[PDB]
Amino acid sequence: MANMHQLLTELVNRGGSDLHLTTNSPPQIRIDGKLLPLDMPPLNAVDTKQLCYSILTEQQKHKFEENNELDLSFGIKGLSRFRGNVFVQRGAVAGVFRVIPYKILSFEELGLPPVVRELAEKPRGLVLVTGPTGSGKSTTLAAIIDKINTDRHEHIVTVEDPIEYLHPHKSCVVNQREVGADTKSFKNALKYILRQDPDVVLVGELRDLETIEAALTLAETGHLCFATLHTNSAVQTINRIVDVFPSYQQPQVRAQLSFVLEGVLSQTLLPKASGTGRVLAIEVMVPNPAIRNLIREDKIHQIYSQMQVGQEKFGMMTMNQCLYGLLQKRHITMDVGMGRSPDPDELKQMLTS
Amino acid sequence: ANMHQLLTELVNRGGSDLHLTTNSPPQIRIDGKLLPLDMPPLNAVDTKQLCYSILTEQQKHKFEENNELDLSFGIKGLSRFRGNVFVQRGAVAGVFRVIPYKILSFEELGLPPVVRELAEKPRGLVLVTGPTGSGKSTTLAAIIDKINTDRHEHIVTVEDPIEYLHPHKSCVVNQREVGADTKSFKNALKYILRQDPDVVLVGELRDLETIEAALTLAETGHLCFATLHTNSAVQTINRIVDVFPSYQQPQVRAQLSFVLEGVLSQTLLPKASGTGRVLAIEVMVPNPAIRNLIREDKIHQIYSQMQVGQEKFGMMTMNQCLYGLLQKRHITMDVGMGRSPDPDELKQMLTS
Amino acid sequence: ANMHQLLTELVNRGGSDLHLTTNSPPQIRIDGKLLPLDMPPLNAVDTKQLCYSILTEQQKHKFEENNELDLSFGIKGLSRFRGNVFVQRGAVAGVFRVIPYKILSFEELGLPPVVRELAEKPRGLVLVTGPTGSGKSTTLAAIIDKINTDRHEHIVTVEDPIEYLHPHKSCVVNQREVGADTKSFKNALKYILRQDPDVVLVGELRDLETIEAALTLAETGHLCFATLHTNSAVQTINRIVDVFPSYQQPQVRAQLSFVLEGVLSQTLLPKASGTGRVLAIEVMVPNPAIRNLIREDKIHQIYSQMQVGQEKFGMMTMNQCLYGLLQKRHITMDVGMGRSPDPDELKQMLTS
Amino acid sequence: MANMHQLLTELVNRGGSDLHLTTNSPPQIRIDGKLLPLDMPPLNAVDTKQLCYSILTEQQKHKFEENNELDLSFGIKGLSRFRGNVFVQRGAVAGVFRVIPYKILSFEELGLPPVVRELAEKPRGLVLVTGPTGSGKSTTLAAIIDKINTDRHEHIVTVEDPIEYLHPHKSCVVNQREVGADTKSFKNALKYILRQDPDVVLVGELRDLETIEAALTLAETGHLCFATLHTNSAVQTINRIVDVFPSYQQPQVRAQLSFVLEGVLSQTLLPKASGTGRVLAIEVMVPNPAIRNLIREDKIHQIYSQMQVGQEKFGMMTMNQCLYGLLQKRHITMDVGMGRSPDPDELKQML
Amino acid sequence: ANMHQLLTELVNRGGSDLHLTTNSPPQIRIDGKLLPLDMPPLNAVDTKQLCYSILTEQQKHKFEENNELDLSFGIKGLSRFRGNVFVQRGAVAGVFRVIPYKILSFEELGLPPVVRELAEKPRGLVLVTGPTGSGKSTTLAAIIDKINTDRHEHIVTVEDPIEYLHPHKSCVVNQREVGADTKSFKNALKYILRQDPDVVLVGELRDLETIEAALTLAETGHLCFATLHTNSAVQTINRIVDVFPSYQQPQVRAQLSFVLEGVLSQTLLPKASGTGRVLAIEVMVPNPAIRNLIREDKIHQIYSQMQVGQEKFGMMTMNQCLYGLLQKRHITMDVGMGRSPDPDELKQMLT
Ligand SMILES: Nc1ncnc2c1ncn2[C@@H]1O[C@H](COP(=O)(O)OP(=O)(O)NP(=O)(O)O)[C@@H](O)[C@H]1O
Ligand SMILES: Nc1ncnc2c1ncn2[C@@H]1O[C@H](COP(=O)(O)OP(=O)(O)NP(=O)(O)O)[C@@H](O)[C@H]1O
Ligand SMILES: Nc1ncnc2c1ncn2[C@@H]1O[C@H](COP(=O)(O)OP(=O)(O)NP(=O)(O)O)[C@@H](O)[C@H]1O
Ligand SMILES: Nc1ncnc2c1ncn2[C@@H]1O[C@H](COP(=O)(O)OP(=O)(O)O)[C@@H](O)[C@H]1O
Ligand SMILES: Nc1ncnc2c1ncn2[C@@H]1O[C@H](COP(=O)(O)OP(=O)(O)O)[C@@H](O)[C@H]1O
Ligand SMILES: [Mg+2]
Ligand SMILES: [Mg+2]
Ligand SMILES: [Mg+2]
Repeated sequence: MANMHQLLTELVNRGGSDLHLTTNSPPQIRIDGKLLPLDMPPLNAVDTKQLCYSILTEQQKHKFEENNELDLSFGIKGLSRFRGNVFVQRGAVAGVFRVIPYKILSFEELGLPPVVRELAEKPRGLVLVTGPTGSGKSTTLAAIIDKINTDRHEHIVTVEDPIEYLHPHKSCVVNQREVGADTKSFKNALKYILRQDPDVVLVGELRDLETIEAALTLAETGHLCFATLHTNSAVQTINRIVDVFPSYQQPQVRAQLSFVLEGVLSQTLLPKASGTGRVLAIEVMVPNPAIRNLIREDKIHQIYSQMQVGQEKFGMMTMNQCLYGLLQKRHITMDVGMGRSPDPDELKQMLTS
Repeated sequence: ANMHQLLTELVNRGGSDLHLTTNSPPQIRIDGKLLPLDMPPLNAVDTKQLCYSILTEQQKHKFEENNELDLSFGIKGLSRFRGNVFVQRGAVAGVFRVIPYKILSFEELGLPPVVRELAEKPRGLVLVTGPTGSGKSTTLAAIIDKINTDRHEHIVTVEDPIEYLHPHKSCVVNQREVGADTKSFKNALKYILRQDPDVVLVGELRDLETIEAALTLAETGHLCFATLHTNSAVQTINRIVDVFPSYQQPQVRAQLSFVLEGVLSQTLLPKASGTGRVLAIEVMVPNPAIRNLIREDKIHQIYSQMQVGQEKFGMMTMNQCLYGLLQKRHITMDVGMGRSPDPDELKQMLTS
Repeated sequence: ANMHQLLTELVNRGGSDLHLTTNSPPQIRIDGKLLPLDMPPLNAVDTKQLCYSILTEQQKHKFEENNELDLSFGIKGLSRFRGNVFVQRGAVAGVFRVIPYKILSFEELGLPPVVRELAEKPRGLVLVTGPTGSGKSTTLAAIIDKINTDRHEHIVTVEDPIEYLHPHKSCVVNQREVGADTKSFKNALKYILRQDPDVVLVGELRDLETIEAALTLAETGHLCFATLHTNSAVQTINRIVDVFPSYQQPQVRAQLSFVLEGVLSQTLLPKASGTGRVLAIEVMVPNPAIRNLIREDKIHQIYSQMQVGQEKFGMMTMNQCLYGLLQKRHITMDVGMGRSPDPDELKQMLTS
Repeated sequence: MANMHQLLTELVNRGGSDLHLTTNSPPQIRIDGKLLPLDMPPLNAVDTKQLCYSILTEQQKHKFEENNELDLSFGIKGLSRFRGNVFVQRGAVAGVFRVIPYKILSFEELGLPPVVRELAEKPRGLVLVTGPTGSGKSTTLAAIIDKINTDRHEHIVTVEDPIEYLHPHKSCVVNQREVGADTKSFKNALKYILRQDPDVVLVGELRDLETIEAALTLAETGHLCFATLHTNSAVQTINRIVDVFPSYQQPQVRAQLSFVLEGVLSQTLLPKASGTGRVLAIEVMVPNPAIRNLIREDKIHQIYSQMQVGQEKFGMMTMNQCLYGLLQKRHITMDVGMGRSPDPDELKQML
Repeated sequence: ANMHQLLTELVNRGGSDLHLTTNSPPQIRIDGKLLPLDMPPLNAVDTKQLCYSILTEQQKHKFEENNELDLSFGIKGLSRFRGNVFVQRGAVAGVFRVIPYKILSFEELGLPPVVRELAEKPRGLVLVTGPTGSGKSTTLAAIIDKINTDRHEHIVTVEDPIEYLHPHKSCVVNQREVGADTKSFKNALKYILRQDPDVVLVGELRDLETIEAALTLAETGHLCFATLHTNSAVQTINRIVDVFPSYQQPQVRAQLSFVLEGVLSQTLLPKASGTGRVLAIEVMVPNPAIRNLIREDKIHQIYSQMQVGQEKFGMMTMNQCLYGLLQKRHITMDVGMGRSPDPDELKQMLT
């Protein structure tokens, strides 16, 4: 099965995020979100079965044959880490493999503004990095955590399902817990995380009420907490967070957020104007006293207006302001910027200004 | 095989359904009316062997476990079929429906242009609802054929059973049949997020767990397709919200207000010509006002927004659709009035 | 075997039910009233051996597991039977109901011509209601036999248990028994729409889910038959609407106003001769006015429309039927007045 | 083993309802509701244990020793039936035994008015006999069922927990199912009762919503259904029945009750002025069209006013009218009549 | 044989509580303050053997199962005691209270006459509430002693553990201790209705099941006593209703409106004399208006009815009781104002 080795090598070499193997199609690779077939014959059921089975242990093979489903992770030394999923479709084996890179890119390499660098220096509070799946959230978080590891002498604990970016010890002590192996669940890790003397905590996705309450507790007890959401803007993120709670407990949730919130980042990856790379578009909200009052008063919407005027002082930036800058530097096309702008008339006005 | 010849005769005679049951010969529905084939009447041995001849072992044990079975299967070079096997008077019986190999286009199916714009949506939840056999699977197959044609993305479907097949075009299309490819809807949804999908078809919203999985998919940056047996957009939204406990409904309403991108409610009416059947469809496309009504739990008043969203968003109430079908003489006046949820409004449209 | 002779005596004497229990001789219900047979009283050994003699081993173990058992069985050349076996005072007891092989005609049953016109309806909901043993299943079997004779369509029945048998005539007739052919009414209704039916018998309207299934069937182009234990058309309509939550009653009323094609409410009265029984039936056939009253929630006033739909539509109130039965001397004056829902109206009709 | 026989014989002979055996007290017998100690020495733990164990099987003995609780029923031939409960208190055995008589008294012997006799002739519907525990409800129901058994050629089925009064076949076929032995539960008996070709059904206590739905279904499908409640008046009974259902389903419950209700009896037993007998006080509501309308319109309370004026036409009688009659005949004392009257001002006005 | 001497010394010096724990000698609370006995400090062997010396084997295994145990026990010829055994720093510890053989009377306890009229009620639910050690069991024991004295009825109590003992007077009194006589509150309530009771004490309303059982008992013609840790009648009613799911609260409110006969809310205050304690008690006796407020879910406004029901029904808010105790110089001004739930109302009444 030296074909799996060559297929995964091409996946790495061409900068693909995911490799897809299924019957009646050639192997296909996702690059910056878009699928490309490899110049190979289409696979049959024999091909897909032999190829997917070639990277499994006997226990994992029997587990797949017992369930027609299998999640796993594996490494190719000197090449990359991978997340694998094996399943069955149309009576035949299919497989998907996701890249977990060895190298974390820097802030400047990722296109992140200096305000993110100042956020990596925050001593305590809740910082949220949000966006849709595969919008660069884990990569940005890994860059911030790598900066903390480099600059501070503190204890960083991450809880991940699964562990993606690895952070070997630099000046910090870094402990990384994988759900389903190192710890039973997010709930159990968060149940014991406060007794483990942390300073900085990564909690992963805000998957349930319990994890949300844990993040509010972390931000209230003197820690810097990182979490993700799949929301697309700062205002949408705050409303989503508040509205998951029963109406009687939303006052407390709003007060907690008004006290502890230190930053909201909402990312999305857009195709570059060149047609091959992708560029990060990011909305940055850094709370000032006015925004904290709007949070306490339940006037969430008006926060967007504060972001429109917080450019010079705090490095704040609405999504439309970022799309404007990406458009003037010719990094994205006009169609992509307009097609994704949350308010096209504002972007038009900025383009006329 | 005998089954091969029976299904070949079904195809050759332009029949819509083949019926196999004891003490009758095989019968075929032609133009709505049953006709017996010139064959001896079947006994229980005949019906059981014939129906079992097109089942897998897993499907056989499922039928023997439940005395019910829905399934689909193909005869290469001939056609696909949807089968239902059941038990009556202590003996096996079966019904078999034709599923053509060639999928019709949006314009051939009578679907308005807003459905074509829905096939281009990048993320969100799109619901196609209506009673059983109201064209829901056919509309979704047309939409999925459009995504497959136009996008370079990963489409995964979970079906019980797989009906329309979507061979790879520009997309990678994976189709999982419950009871063979995957253990259940729950298991497929348990692993679907780890499979790098972009567009997902989840089938019928059969339980609370599946609804929560679909909300998670639609919230995490994917375009999710699902079906319900509701008859209108408002009825669909109320049905979706009301299945949850009262304390968790606020979040469900917030999720729907955020992720909803379209609601289609279909029904099939006999055409005025006598040969076709025509799709009547209610289309709701959420605007900021509708999303607010959803958050405020003012669901009913959404129908009023649909009454005025014709020019701006391509929206259309069921009565507006029956009216358009009536002015073009596609349906009779009796069918349009007999099916209109508000006959006085349609009357007013005729006075206008 | 003794049981063969007991059931033969039950058939020969025109009894409806045979009762077997300890410390009493076998007893037969004739025209509603019990009669002991000229035999010694049974003991626990007698009742247990007799009831067990007509059970399979699986059924015996089920009875011993639950102290309850429903079943149906046939005696070739004699009759079908519905059996119930239970336990009382620590001993076995059993009841057995006659299911005749021959279905009587409309004219033999005393059913008016409007019922014959109802057997020709292409789609909709037709309800046959009344108390237990009021002739509902027999009327439904006559209607279904008429459809089987006249149409080339697919009839599916769901029964607990199967009572009247309908061998294929011009139709394909499939009959599913709950607890053997299908797990439940809910499961049969879950798959019945995927079985290409034209006419459906669903049995008793036992819960809301079955009601929604019947409304869906009647709205999707099918003719649906069901029973209720209500005693009048108005009482039936109110009962159907009032089982739903207040917020969904508007929809239920609109559905009923669209799909309802007939309501029959039966009761069996002793004949004046003392030997036969005569059917008294209230017939409601919806006209546009009644459909409007249904949509406007003015249900009671429907009785007034039935009072005047005699000449035009063949409609008939229960009191009008008792009046006709009284003038033809089919029933006594005491029975007609004693059963009339409004004795002053019947008096006025008698003075007219 | 020969002490229990004498104690139960004494229980029967003195007309007591229950015998109580517990440590540091002599045996005590409930007569007309009040406990009387027998002229015997007080029992110790050895006495109570041996005496209670004397009427148990080995299976029942080990079941009691496994759980410190035991319910059972048993018969003494030629004497009576009994319901027994054995339990443990203060580390010692205790026991209670309730009488189940072989003989059913007549309507006239029980003090029941003729309207009850006309209720035993009702061909269909729901008839409710209510009152507190031990207020004569099972005895009245047994008398009515014995009347149906005597007069009709129909099928009577009873579901009981446990079976109390026994109805041997007369002109009817009578089947009696005991919960826990003959049938698994009220739910199972009602799951199969409609397939057992009944005409008259006794369902016992209205334990839950499911049993209520079963009784309404039985009443609306052409059967005469008997049930009990522990309410104290017709109005209170109707309100309790309606109020147990969710608000959205109460319209249907009120419509069903308005259609099927044929009678409500609310009983209580009062000490006779003589000091030795007890007398039945009974409230009788028989629905007329006006009352059925009040039921449909949710105007339940005003039904009491109809009962005040339905005396001559239907044999109706409020509780206060019954107490007034009992007081005029000096069957009860003034203190008992006033102390149990639901409206003392009305009774004062009538007097 | 050391425990006997330690409890004897506890009794002789008039101490209220005995405390035994490791690394300290035995300590006795005298006039509220701890005094160590002139004995060597206990080790873990000492404390475990001493505490285990007054436990049954069942109670020992329950303690080893839970590291907690509440119980009561007697020393013949001496006294009863309430014990709590627990674990601290890996070692056994124990606390022991005196339970006197003589039950005080209503007048000796400071209970108003309405409580005496409550001891005569024929049926219903009577609640005596307040925090732990507010006199609830003592008040209940006084009421039960009054019923035992005055009635010829059957009293059954279920207790965890049994506190006051009620020897038979004119009633038959059976007392079941959870964990010895009966498996659980649930099992006792499973069989209590088959034991022919008239008056029942059910202990703490520990869960929803016990609440439903108490409501069934109260509606089936029995007088039911129970406790809660609420501090007022309004708070008690709201606490009882709000435990149930929203859909069942209508039925619970209807049941309470029908069966409730009294709500008693107690607390013990230091006497102005410095040596006695005085009972402060809020008394709610339902009238038709209060029952309507219960049915209509207007619970709060019930307090206003208590404010005006003093002359007619013997009703009394907590503030009115504190006002009376202050006028009689039974309590100090600081104690009354400090414990009053509404100091502004008490100030207006006083001044
Ligand atoms: N600023 C960026 N510029 C270019 N590529 C990026 C950037 N950030 C992330 N990526 C790349 O694009 C892919 C995004 O993957 P990832 O960062 O893990 O998204 P994600 O939000 O964590 N998805 P998920 O955890 O499943 O919800 C990765 O393969 C990165 O290599
Ligand atoms: N019009 C009629 N005239 C005379 N006899 C009839 C008539 N209709 C039915 N019967 C007879 O009277 C009996 C009625 O039984 P059936 O028709 O099954 O009532 P049912 O409503 O179906 N009872 P159930 O299913 O238990 O609710 C049958 O034995 C028939 O033979
Ligand atoms: N009208 C009556 N007059 C005098 N005594 C009566 C009368 N009715 C019943 N009794 C007697 O008083 C006792 C009442 O017992 P019973 O009739 O079983 O009450 P109950 O309502 O059925 N109790 P329960 O089943 O536990 O809720 C019986 O022992 C009867 O003998
Ligand atoms: N717009 C349409 N116009 C005419 N016929 C249609 C249309 N859509 C579907 N059909 C056909 O009517 C039947 C509906 O079947 P189907 O779409 O599978 O219903 P279901 O919603 O239960 O999946 C099929 O035969 C289908 O080919
Ligand atoms: N009215 C009262 N007046 C004075 N002392 C009382 C009064 N009631 C109880 N006590 C005493 O205070 C303590 C209360 O104990 P107890 O009644 O058992 O509290 P609980 O409510 O937790 O069961 C006991 O020592 C008791 O003797
Ligand atoms: Mg990630
Ligand atoms: Mg029938
Ligand atoms: Mg009874």
